Parts: sequence; C-alpha cells; structure tokens
Amino acid sequence: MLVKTISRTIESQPTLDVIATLPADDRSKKIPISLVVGFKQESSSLSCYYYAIPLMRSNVVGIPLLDTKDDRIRDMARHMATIISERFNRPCYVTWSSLPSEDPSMLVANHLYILKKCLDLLKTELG
Amino acid sequence: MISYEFQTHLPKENKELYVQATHFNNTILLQIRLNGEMDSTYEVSSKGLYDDEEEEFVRDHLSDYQVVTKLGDSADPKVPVVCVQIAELYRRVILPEQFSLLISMSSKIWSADDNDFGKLVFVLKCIKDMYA
Repeated sequence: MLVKTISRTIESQPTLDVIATLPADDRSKKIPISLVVGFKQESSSLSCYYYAIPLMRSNVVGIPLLDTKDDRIRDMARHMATIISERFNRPCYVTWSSLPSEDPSMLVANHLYILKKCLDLLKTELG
Repeated sequence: MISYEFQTHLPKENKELYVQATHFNNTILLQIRLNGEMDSTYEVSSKGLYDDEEEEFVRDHLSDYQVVTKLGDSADPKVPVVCVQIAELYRRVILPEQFSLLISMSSKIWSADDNDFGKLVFVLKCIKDMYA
C-alpha cells in the first residue's frame, strides 16, 4: 500500500489531535502529506484547508483552499503546510480543526510548539 | 478524531484506489487518491432550498450544487458530475447509515471519456463501503 493514514494524540500546552495521511515509502516526491490537526477534548469545524508544494526541482508555493477570515487560524494552517512541504520536499494539505470551544488565541500562544510537535511526529512516522 | 477509509484497486497492473474522509460540523473532507496521488480539490455546496403532487416531487428532488475548483482544472466536464454524485450519496445514503463537501482527488482517475459510468459507480461503491 503506497499511502497510509494514522490517528495520533500528541500529549504533554494544549493536547493535539492528529489524522495524517502519509506515503508508506518515503524519500522526497509525488505523494502528498495530508494533515488534519486540532486541539483535543476529553463536532469540530474545518476552519481552514491549506495547500503547499515545492515550486521547483527552497521555494514552496502555497494557497488557502478553504480560507478563513481569522488570521490566527490562517497563520497556523499556512505555516503548517508551508513548513511541512519544505521539510519533506512534497506537496502538503493541512486542515485546522477547531473544537466548538476553541479560543484561537491558543494558536498564537502555542504557535511554535504546535508546528514543531507536528514536524516531530511526521519525521518519526515517515522515519 | 474519527477517520473513515477504504483501500482497493481500480477494476478488474491494477492502480491502488484510496479513499479517506474526515467529518466536521460544517463539512466533510474527502480524499480520493490514485496510487497515493492527489492533485485537485473541489468545494461542493448545495444551492439554497385539478392539481398535482408531482410539482412537489420535482422540488423535493431537485438537488443542485455549486462545484468550485480550488485546485486543478476548472473546466473538466466530468468533475461537476462526479462531485454532485458523491455529494448526493452523502446526503441521501451515508448521512445517516446543511451541506458542504470538500473533495481532494487525483484527476488521473477520470467523447474524450474512457469507461466513465463503470468507473463512477465503482468509486461511489468504495465511498459507501467506507461507511463514508
């Protein structure tokens, strides 16, 4: 199977809930990463859907596929997709999933943490 | 939190077809990948809302959608057909076993046509077999 999806909670700052669709076999190529990421409780909204891809072959180009008016959400989805695409040299689709209870100021306060934890997870899961 | 998925091969060297869906309060996000590839995205949303009972049958079964191309070809005649059929499957069948659907898919699954009804029916079956 050339792709797989995994469900992960990232713990120990808000706990994050992740669904990631990933190439099963990986160097840097054609199969996109899709990431759904949000806070976890214990229904959610798809707040933003962002796409990025390396322009050449670093230049990665990106665009909102489903935009949000909230800069705090947009920033996160943009950074996530763009940094993932750069990091792994492949296209990336990112969804930011918002708990009914979400205060997006949490994304601002934990911005760098959220990005690095997702990169870390993806590193491991791509090996 | 809840992911749905289904992995098979296009009928009958068989290419891998992978479907996955995440459901949200506003939308469902559906992936349809061909050999892991995915290059287009579309937003499918519903257009608003003696004598005879047929005119209410007509209105109650008039199901039109707006298909917006977010990524990929915005002038493929086969896309709004596929998208509406997927949308209708979700509305009438899958939910249960408001309407917005975001579909990311490989354009390479689809008088230019190849074997389009059989291929459409198979993909619809895959989505249903997921429990979409």
